[PDB]
Amino acid sequence: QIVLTQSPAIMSASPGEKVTITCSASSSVSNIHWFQQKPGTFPKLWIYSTSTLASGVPGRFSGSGSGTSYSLTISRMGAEDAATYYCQQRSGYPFTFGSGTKLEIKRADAAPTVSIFPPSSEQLTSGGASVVCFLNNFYPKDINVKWKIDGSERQNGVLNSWTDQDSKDSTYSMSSTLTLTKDEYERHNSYTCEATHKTSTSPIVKSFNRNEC
Amino acid sequence: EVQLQQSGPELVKPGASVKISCKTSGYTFTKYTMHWVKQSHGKSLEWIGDINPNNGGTNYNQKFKGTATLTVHKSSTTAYMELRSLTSEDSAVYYCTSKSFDYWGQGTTLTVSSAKTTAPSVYPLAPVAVTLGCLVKGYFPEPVTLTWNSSGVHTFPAVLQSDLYTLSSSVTVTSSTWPSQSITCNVAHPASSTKVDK
Repeated sequence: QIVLTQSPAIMSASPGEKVTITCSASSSVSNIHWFQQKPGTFPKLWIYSTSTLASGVPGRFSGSGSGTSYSLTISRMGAEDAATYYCQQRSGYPFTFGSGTKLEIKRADAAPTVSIFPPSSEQLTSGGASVVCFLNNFYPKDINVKWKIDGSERQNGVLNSWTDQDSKDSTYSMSSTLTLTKDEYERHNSYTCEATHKTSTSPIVKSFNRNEC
Repeated sequence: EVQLQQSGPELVKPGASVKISCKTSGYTFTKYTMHWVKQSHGKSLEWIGDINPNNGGTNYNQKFKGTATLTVHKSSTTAYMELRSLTSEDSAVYYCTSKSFDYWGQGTTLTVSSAKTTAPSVYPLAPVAVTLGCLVKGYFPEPVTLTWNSSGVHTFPAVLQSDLYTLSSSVTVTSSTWPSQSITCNVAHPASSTKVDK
C-alpha cells in the first residue's frame, strides 16, 4: 500500500498568507489528487491530476509536485479556505489517502464570554443536577476551565466540548457541564467555573451561590 | 441536478449486518464506476472498493473483502454496500463516489453498539445582552436536532459519556426582547422524541 503522509497536520494561517501543504507518497505515483472537506460536509475534489483545478476552485490554488512529493499552495489564505485537504493516489491498488492537513485561520487573541447556569427545576426534580458553563467567542482554542465547588476543584463529572472555528469571526467557543447528584448540589453553595485562558493573567471567573446571588 | 442520495444513519448490534443505499440521479449511471469510501473517527478516509454498474464488475480493497459486498440496481440507479459481522470498529461515515471522485454522497453515519436507544431530557437554561441556553441530556443514537424557535446561536458538538450523548446550545439575545418575546429550543429524535421548551 502506497502510504501518503501529509505535512503539516494542522496549521493556522492569517488571511492573505501563502500556504503550501505537501504530500509524500511511499512509492512513486503518477498523479496526486487533493480533496477539500469542511466539518459536517463530504469531501470536494479540489485539484486533480496534480495540476488541474476542478470547477469552482479559485485561482489562488495550485497543485505541483512529481513522482514522490507533491504540494498544494494557496497564494493568499482566505477565510473560506480553512478546511482539511486530503491527498489521494489512484496510481496503485488499493487507493489511499493522506493523513490530512487541517487549516485554521489565525486571528486576534480574544477573551471568552463566560456564562453560568444552575440546574433547572425540571432536572432537580428528576434527581440529578448539572451546572453548565458557556465560554463564548475566544481565540486561541487553548483554554483551561476549572470547576470549583465551595473552593474545591471537581474533576470527575465535567463534560467539555469546543465548537469548530466560527465562520464569521474565526473564534472557538467552549461548554463545560459539571454534573452531580441533587444531593451533592444541595449541600454546597458557591459554584465557580474559571477559565485560565491565554489572554488572562488572572482567570476569568464566573460564580453563583445556590440560594441567592 | 446530479445527486447521490444515500440512506440515513443506522445503529446496529455488534454482529448485525447492514445494507447502505446510494440512489443516483442526473447522470449516466452506467458510464461510471461507483466507489465507496470509509470515513473513520477523524481524517481517516479509506477506499473500500468499487463496482461497475450494469456489468456488476467488482474490485475490493483486500482489507474490506468478506465484510463488504457491493452490488447494484441498474434500473433504480441505486448502488448498495452490505457490511456483515459488524463491530464497534466498523462505526464511521460511509460515502459513495462517482465520475472519478467528482460526485460524492451525503454520507451514511453508522453506529455499531448494544447500547439501547434513549429519548433525551431537555432542560431550559435561564440566568441566575441576555445569554440563554438549552441542555439535551442522555440520548443514544448520535443524531439530534436543536433549533431555537426559527443569530447568536452556539450549538456544541455532542460528547458521549456512559452510553448516552449530551449536547448543549447557547443563544445570545438582547434584553429588550426576552421575556416579552419567548425564546424556545426545539429538540428532535434520539427515540422519536420532539420537544419544545420555554
